[PDB]
Amino acid sequence: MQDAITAVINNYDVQGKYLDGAALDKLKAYFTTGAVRVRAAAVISSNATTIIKEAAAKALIYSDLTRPGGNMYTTRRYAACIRDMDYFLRYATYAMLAGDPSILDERVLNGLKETYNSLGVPIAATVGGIQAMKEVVGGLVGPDAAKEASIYFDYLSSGLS
Amino acid sequence: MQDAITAVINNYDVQGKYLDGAALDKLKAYFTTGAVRVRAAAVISSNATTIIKEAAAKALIYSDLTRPGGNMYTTRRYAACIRDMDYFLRYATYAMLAGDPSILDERVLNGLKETYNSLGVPIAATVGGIQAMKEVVGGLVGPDAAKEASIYFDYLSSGLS
Amino acid sequence: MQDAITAVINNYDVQGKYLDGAALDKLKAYFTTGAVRVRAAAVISSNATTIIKEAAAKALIYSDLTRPGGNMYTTRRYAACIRDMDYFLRYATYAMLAGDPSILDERVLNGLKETYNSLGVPIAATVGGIQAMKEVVGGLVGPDAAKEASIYFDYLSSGLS
Amino acid sequence: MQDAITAVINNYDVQGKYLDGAALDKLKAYFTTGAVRVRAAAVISSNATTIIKEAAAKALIYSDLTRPGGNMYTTRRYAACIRDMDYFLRYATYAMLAGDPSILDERVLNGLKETYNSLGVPIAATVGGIQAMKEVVGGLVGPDAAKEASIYFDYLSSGLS
Amino acid sequence: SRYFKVTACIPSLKRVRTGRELQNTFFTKLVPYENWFTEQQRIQKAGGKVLSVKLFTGVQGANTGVGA
Amino acid sequence: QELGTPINERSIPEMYVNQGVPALKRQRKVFKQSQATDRESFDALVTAAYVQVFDKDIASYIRSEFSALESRLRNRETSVKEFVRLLGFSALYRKQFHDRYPNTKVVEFAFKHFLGRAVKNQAELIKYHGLLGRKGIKALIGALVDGEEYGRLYGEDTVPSWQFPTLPAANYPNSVELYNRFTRQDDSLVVPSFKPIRSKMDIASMPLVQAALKEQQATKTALDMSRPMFLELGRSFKGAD
Amino acid sequence: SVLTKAIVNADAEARYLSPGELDRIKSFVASGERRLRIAQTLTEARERIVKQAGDQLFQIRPDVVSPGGNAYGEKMTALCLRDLDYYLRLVTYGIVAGDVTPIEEIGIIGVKEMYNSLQTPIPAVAEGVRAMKNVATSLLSGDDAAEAGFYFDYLVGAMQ
Amino acid sequence: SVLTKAIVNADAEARYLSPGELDRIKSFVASGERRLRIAQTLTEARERIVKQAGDQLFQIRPDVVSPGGNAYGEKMTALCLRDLDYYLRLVTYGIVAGDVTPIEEIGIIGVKEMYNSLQTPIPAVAEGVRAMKNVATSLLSGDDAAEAGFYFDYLVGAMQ
Amino acid sequence: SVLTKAIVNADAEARYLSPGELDRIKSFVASGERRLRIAQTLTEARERIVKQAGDQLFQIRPDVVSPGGNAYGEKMTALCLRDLDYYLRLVTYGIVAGDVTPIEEIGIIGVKEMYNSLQTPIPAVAEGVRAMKNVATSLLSGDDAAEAGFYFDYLVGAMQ
Amino acid sequence: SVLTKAIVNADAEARYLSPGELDRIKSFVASGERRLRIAQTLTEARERIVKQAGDQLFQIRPDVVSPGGNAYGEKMTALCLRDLDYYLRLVTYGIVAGDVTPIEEIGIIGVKEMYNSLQTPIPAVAEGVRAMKNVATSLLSGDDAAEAGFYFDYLVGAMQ
Ligand SMILES: CCC1=C(C)/C(=C/C2=NC(=C\c3[nH]c(/C=C4\NC(=O)[C@H](C)[C@H]4CC)c(C)c3CCC(=O)O)/C(CCC(=O)O)=C2C)NC1=O
Ligand SMILES: CCC1=C(C)/C(=C/C2=NC(=C\c3[nH]c(/C=C4\NC(=O)[C@H](C)[C@H]4CC)c(C)c3CCC(=O)O)/C(CCC(=O)O)=C2C)NC1=O
Ligand SMILES: CCC1=C(C)/C(=C/C2=NC(=C\c3[nH]c(/C=C4\NC(=O)[C@H](C)[C@H]4CC)c(C)c3CCC(=O)O)/C(CCC(=O)O)=C2C)NC1=O
Ligand SMILES: CCC1=C(C)/C(=C/C2=NC(=C\c3[nH]c(/C=C4\NC(=O)[C@H](C)[C@H]4CC)c(C)c3CCC(=O)O)/C(CCC(=O)O)=C2C)NC1=O
Ligand SMILES: CCC1=C(C)/C(=C/C2=NC(=C\c3[nH]c(/C=C4\NC(=O)[C@H](C)[C@H]4CC)c(C)c3CCC(=O)O)/C(CCC(=O)O)=C2C)NC1=O
Ligand SMILES: CCC1=C(C)/C(=C/C2=NC(=C\c3[nH]c(/C=C4\NC(=O)[C@H](C)[C@H]4CC)c(C)c3CCC(=O)O)/C(CCC(=O)O)=C2C)NC1=O
Ligand SMILES: CCC1=C(C)/C(=C/C2=NC(=C\c3[nH]c(/C=C4\NC(=O)[C@H](C)[C@H]4CC)c(C)c3CCC(=O)O)/C(CCC(=O)O)=C2C)NC1=O
Ligand SMILES: CCC1=C(C)/C(=C/C2=NC(=C\c3[nH]c(/C=C4\NC(=O)[C@H](C)[C@H]4CC)c(C)c3CCC(=O)O)/C(CCC(=O)O)=C2C)NC1=O
Ligand SMILES: CCC1=C(C)/C(=C/C2=NC(=C\c3[nH]c(/C=C4\NC(=O)[C@H](C)[C@H]4CC)c(C)c3CCC(=O)O)/C(CCC(=O)O)=C2C)NC1=O
Ligand SMILES: CCC1=C(C)/C(=C/C2=NC(=C\c3[nH]c(/C=C4\NC(=O)[C@H](C)[C@H]4CC)c(C)c3CCC(=O)O)/C(CCC(=O)O)=C2C)NC1=O
Repeated sequence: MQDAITAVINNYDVQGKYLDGAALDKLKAYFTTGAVRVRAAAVISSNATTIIKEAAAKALIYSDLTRPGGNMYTTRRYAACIRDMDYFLRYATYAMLAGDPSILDERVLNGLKETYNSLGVPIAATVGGIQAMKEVVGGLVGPDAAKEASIYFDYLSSGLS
Repeated sequence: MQDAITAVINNYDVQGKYLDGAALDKLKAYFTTGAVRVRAAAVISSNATTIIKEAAAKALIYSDLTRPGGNMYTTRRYAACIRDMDYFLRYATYAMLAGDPSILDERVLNGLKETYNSLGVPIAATVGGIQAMKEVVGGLVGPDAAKEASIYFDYLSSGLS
Repeated sequence: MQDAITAVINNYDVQGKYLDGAALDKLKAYFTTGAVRVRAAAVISSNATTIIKEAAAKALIYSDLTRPGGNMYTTRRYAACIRDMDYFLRYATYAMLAGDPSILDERVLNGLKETYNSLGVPIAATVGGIQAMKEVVGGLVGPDAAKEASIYFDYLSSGLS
Repeated sequence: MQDAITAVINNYDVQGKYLDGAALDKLKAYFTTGAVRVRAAAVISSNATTIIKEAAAKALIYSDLTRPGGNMYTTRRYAACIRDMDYFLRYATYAMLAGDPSILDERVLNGLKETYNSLGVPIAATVGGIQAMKEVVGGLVGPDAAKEASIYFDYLSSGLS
Repeated sequence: SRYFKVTACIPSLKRVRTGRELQNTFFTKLVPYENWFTEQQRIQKAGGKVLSVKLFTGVQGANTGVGA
Repeated sequence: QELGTPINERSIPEMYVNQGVPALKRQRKVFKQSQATDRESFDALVTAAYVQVFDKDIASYIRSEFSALESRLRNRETSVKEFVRLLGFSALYRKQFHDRYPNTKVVEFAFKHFLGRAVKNQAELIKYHGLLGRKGIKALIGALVDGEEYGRLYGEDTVPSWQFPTLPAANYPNSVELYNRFTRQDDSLVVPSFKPIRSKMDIASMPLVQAALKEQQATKTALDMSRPMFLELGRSFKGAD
Repeated sequence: SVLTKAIVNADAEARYLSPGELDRIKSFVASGERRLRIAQTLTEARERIVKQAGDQLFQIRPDVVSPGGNAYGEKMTALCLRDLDYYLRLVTYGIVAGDVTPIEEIGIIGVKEMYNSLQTPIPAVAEGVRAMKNVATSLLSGDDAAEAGFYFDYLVGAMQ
Repeated sequence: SVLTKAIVNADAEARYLSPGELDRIKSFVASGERRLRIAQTLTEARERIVKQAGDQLFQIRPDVVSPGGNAYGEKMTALCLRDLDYYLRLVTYGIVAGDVTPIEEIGIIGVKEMYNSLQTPIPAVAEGVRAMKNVATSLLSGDDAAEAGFYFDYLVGAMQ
Repeated sequence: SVLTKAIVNADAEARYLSPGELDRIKSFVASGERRLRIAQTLTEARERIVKQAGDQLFQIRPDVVSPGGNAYGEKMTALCLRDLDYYLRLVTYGIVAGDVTPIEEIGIIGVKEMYNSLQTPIPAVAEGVRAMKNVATSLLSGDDAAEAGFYFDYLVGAMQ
Repeated sequence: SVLTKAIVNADAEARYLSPGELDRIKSFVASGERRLRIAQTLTEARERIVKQAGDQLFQIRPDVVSPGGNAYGEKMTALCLRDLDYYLRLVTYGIVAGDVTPIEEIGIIGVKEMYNSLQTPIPAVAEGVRAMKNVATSLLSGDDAAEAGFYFDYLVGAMQ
């Protein structure tokens, strides 16, 4: 994986360049937002379970999805689905700390679209589950962090569609 | 394409068999339901536009799908979507007359899943549009024809998922 | 896999239906033939080797198949072929006990047609090997069980062609 | 294994005692030496190969040990011996970081005396190889860390004799 | 070519377990010379005592034939 | 009543029966040595360890070559892990799953016979495939079986098994592809290598960083400081223009 | 079923069924009509069993139908009894299958995670499931009531 | 500790500690005196924390100290608070270790099986554990109260 | 970085980062400004560090610039200093990130095999790096010189 | 505000602001953005905060929502949460003002007389406010949670 900082280092390493003014400006733009990323992660982590619960309640359950014939019918599949939800939330929190989406590609999106096609897992319904968790997250983390958390949920959801 | 009758003829032709008792029984099972298929097609055809309107109203519009960022946003895409809906309805009516789903594969499903993935067209939302038209159709055509119309809508929808 | 008792349950579960009268009638139709299935399996199992021997003798060996240039030439390939034969016999015996062909799809037919195309294994010749074992089986198991054993051999053989 | 922080906890747990003043004083006595342990480990790790080379040169090679009839004769056994040396160095570095010798018992000394008796490996010669690496280590790590590194080499060597 | 015969006792420290499991915790067995060693580590890195080790197959002196 | 009935009829009940992992994940059995005491049972264990390593088709032909190995297992001289390892070092293994394939499919086949899955990431292919290039098959096998992963998952007795893994990304579908190919059905490498990903969002275009860079500009150019005003009053903001 | 569980053992050892395995299929299938009757009786009284289970449950623990209760209100209650209807259905399936395979995949594996999310109080649910045993069992002969009772106590067991 | 958890990774890969691993040991040990102060304060008020936790618990759920309650009576109560004293002790251990290794082996692995046997109601116990957080946290500075709070919420988490 | 290392360990365990796994990162952020500054300082004097490193090297090991030496000649020496310029660059990268990470992938994993092929004496490359430490360290304050020195000694360590 | 309070004391003693008064205006205004963030977060979660205070309240006092209780019934409960929504709003006002002037004139002076007339139990309104503190405080960083907490405890104090 890479973060903001290693994204820059590797982009310069392939050119064998010492870090110059443009590079140093990028890294500053990361460091200057760093404390806010940490606070936001502590809110998400400590509200993890409630975010999933409120996101499922707005976007998944009370529906045909949970009623025989639906993909989250059976305790078995309901558990798998909210398990997935926890992955998304947790990794988006990593991406936002790192300030780089590369981890969402390497460890979450790669092959996932076809995995879901192969099992029958409804893609559009999963995206709504992602964009509902974003909605909840953006309330909990506040002005400071709302836009920055949000983008990696949006990265996740256009990665499936 | 093939219908009930040519399905049987081609299955025997590859064995070079004259039609035997088992074959003749199958063909009877088609002919004996034939008049009912015709009446059902005349109801669907003549209510085509109302079925689409009621199916869209229950399963597509008044939603994020029709509001900026949604795939059926723009008059341009709204028109394409209900155009599609008309295809489904019309072809399902062909399949049900023929008593064979082969036309739904040859002229509708082949490549369509990936076509929709490539344009971004939401699959799950399209299935609901299919299963809503089925619901309306099953009311309009009555006891005689309800089960027989229904199956080719179900063929269409498990063809996408 | 599924069996007649299990299939009735999963077919109703997806509709969320209690078992009702129609379901209960199906299950009876299985239980009422159960003792006969068991006796038939004990005949097949205990005559396994003789059935393969008589089936090969009527439908495979004494031929170009066993001669140089033939697919069951070499002790290696002759062994592989009658090994296969044992699979078919054994699984058909499972399908007939279960009163459901689903195991023949899941664990025998899936990909087998193309596997045989890729190795050069003659399909038509293999079908004759299946329909010869059926012929022998139907003699050994008697009136009680003949039709019921036979169908899963016929399932196997139309699965390849 | 256990370390100074962990040992204090398990030593009190078996008595069911809260950590009290005496316990808290012990833990302080560890924390207050902690930074120095880390620096010392980084010197040992990064000079690993040179320490073995200088220790072997002072205490093992240029001798009957490396000549025919000697236990470190053959490239096989010479390799096994300096492989061992690396274990000792590496584990002593663990013990010194942990501030507890328990790992040297659990993962190094247990059964080793008899293992060496069974293979014929000369014990006294191995101790000199340990006490030569200590000598080198004590120069490289400096006043700060010399005594603390030294004791776990001495633990190792009285564990064999 | 050489083989060590070793006794190991490894307890379960996460989870308890529920069905017979007695050969999975205290066992003895011949192990090859090439591993016996990196399996000596896996056993001690999973918190297990190693009780006894015996040579079994080879000769203590060595030099030739060992390598096979 | 009706809040437990479907809403859209499941009208070809069957298409809805089969969605999910599939049935094979849970309709298969695990053989362990420790509850495979007694002769009847022990033969099953053994026969199922030839179906895990070797894979089914070619395990049908085994007759009695490994019979000295079986005696030792039967007599408790070696554990199930030793038996498994030793059957990977045998010439039959080597002939069947190594001699006819390129060295990167040898690693993949071995992953699925001794571990259950497919290669997880690329830092692995590299590790294990560069130990086969360096030392041949017996080191590749010896490594898989003595890993932490094998030990956690399988322990001393437990014949290895197919696990349908859930995590890392793509491990599940990669593995399920491997699992459902009969011997010689398809011999392509499934996981040839993991393509390296790229990056589509420059990191200074993100919101938090992007706005902390605008602020960075303002301060240096525009303004003065903590040194005496006389020094700050004769400063040029630009430097070369 | 007994078949699914057992054949699986056959295929996994690459062999035909044992005399033992064949015997149990025979004894099992002989006990078919009775098991079908047990399911019929209970299917026939499902609405009564659920409703009377629901009263027995809320006496033994009402708080769930109170201001801060998971099942507080008319439609939060319409769901709790619906879940009780679900589990009775699965119990009829189990009885006709002669084991839990179906009961398990449909309604216990994942049930902890589902209910923890909903913060339905699961342990109250076990008591609710237990009440259904009491009602259903009063509509069956002694012998059939015991045979049914094993499957009720299994579900009670799995929610644990 | 952090050491135990991390070194284990070193030995398992047959290697010396990484720069990363060395850095975290350094940052960890720098945070030592503070962690020791947090444990001292709580050790110093243990009897108050337990007692006030015990009142907070029985209001939020009294039934346990009633005729058919697991903790009914003077010596059935002397044991429930003693268990609360046990867990506060383990929480002080965890805080000074910087992880749960010790807390876990001593008092969560096996805890379901222990309490199920005793039929102590475990879920009431989680609430009791939660009460101690409230008391202990009111005797610590904001920063130290949070650091302590993570370990309380862990135990609450593990009884689940 | 410190970030990458922390996260990778987190994700492997599939649980959010700990509340203390948010202490090393905080230290690194404060450190990073200083770390960025040290790298810039090193970058400014690169040509002087390399050249003076190269003199210090050839005095201490004249054999590499001799008839049968890997660096014998004007253009076998030019490539040798270029390699010294490469490693100083990687050292600035390592310092700034706060974790060695990228340098390993760029210039130590595979370095034995590369130089063995070219027949370059590895331990005299390690000497060239010590020589650079000596020069670079004389252009930095005591505190910054130590912080830099760890990364020089790492490279020296990895070529071993 | 802090401004209003400082000035009123200034004008009443016929004088310019003190160094002290000037200092607090300066410290206050420096916390402006932070205080605005604290109000935003809580405004953003208002509906959730009232639904968790309301659950916490009805567990602790099921009687208020009982035959002879002031909040007994669906619309006597609806008004009760609306009052909880009122007080959360006033708490956001107080936090951005840095004192209670606004909170006080709007919702505590006269509150005894209002609720005595309606026969609302005042101390259980104080409990509803503690319940909101608990929820709101779990959506804020340690430092911001304390700053918010002072204003919650004030309202709890004034209903007394
Ligand atoms: C067949 C396998 C299966 C089961 C069992 C199942 C249960 C299930 N119970 C639900 C809700 C619920 N279930 C209950 C049940 C209870 N409340 C209590 O306090 C009692 C302990 C218990 C009644 C005995 C309640 C109160 C809700 C509503 C919770 C909410 O909406 O937050 C929901 C979400 C609503 C929905 O979309 O249907 C599901 C999916 N789903 C399944 O696929
Ligand atoms: C930006 C391009 C764009 C447009 C214009 C657009 C229009 C639009 N108008 C709608 C409904 C409607 N639009 C109207 C409009 C009118 N009724 C009248 O009699 C008048 C002639 C007219 C007002 C001047 C009405 C009454 C409905 C409700 C119809 C229904 O619900 O059946 C709907 C369905 C409701 C929804 O889901 O939003 C859409 C999508 N969508 C788009 O993406
Ligand atoms: C090159 C590798 C290879 C071999 C060896 C081979 C042997 C072979 N021997 C056969 C039959 C036979 N083989 C024998 C041989 C014997 N009878 C005896 O009693 C003696 C012991 C023995 C002569 C020494 C007999 C009698 C049959 C006829 C058996 C029958 O038709 O049932 C058949 C079946 C007839 C056919 O289709 O050709 C094969 C394939 N096939 C091969 O691909
Ligand atoms: C458990 C279900 C299952 C089945 C059924 C199965 C079939 C199967 N048959 C195979 C080959 C084969 N199959 C045959 C079969 C025949 N040769 C003939 O000429 C006849 C027409 C026919 C026998 C009647 C032969 C000769 C081969 C060897 C092809 C080769 O030389 O590679 C192979 C390739 C691997 C191997 O050689 O073992 C598979 C997997 N595998 C399975 O896992
Ligand atoms: C039979 C298997 C076997 C071999 C080969 C072996 C070699 C061996 N060579 C040694 C030293 C040495 N070997 C050499 C050899 C050379 N110097 C060069 O530059 C040339 C490339 C090369 C001569 C062709 C030198 C110079 C030393 C002394 C190194 C020292 O003392 O640091 C030593 C350490 C001195 C001793 O204790 O004997 C051993 C053990 N030992 C064995 O058991
Ligand atoms: C992780 C902790 C650990 C340790 C320490 C360890 C030691 C150890 N040393 C061994 C052999 C040996 N050890 C030596 C050591 C020496 N030869 C000498 O002459 C010197 C006195 C001495 C080096 C200073 C030699 C020569 C052998 C090979 C004996 C043989 O030929 O079989 C063996 C037998 C297996 C093997 O050959 O690798 C073990 C297990 N194993 C472990 O798992
Ligand atoms: C299927 C037949 C079978 C049996 C009976 C069996 C017993 C058995 N008990 C064990 C440990 C143990 N057994 C006990 C038992 C007790 N502690 C006490 O104080 C009491 C006196 C007693 C209970 C009445 C304890 C406490 C341990 C854990 C020892 C440790 O911490 O390592 C272990 C070590 C592995 C493990 O921890 O699970 C085994 C194998 N294993 C088997 O396979
Ligand atoms: C670490 C990164 C990672 C991810 C994200 C991941 C996803 C993932 N989801 C899976 C299944 C699944 N995923 C879902 C998800 C859902 N069901 C719905 O209806 C909703 C639309 C949705 C939840 C919002 C379900 C129901 C299954 C089970 C399918 C089955 O029954 O086989 C599986 C198959 C293996 C398993 O069942 O665990 C994987 C690997 N695996 C990974 O390693
Ligand atoms: C490769 C070298 C090697 C040898 C030699 C070997 C011998 C050996 N003989 C065994 C058993 C046995 N060995 C015999 C032998 C005999 N019975 C008699 O009455 C006669 C006196 C004698 C034959 C002349 C018998 C009957 C058993 C079975 C004991 C039992 O029932 O467990 C076993 C126990 C495991 C098993 O049953 O296979 C081993 C390991 N194992 C080896 O790995
Ligand atoms: C036994 C038969 C066999 C071959 C031949 C083989 C090749 C092979 N080359 C690989 C990578 C590679 N191959 C190269 C080769 C080159 N780079 C260049 O620029 C040059 C043009 C070229 C050398 C002349 C490189 C640089 C990589 C690494 C790609 C990466 O970073 O992932 C890999 C990926 C796994 C790994 O990294 O080891 C394989 C499997 N594998 C095999 O099993």
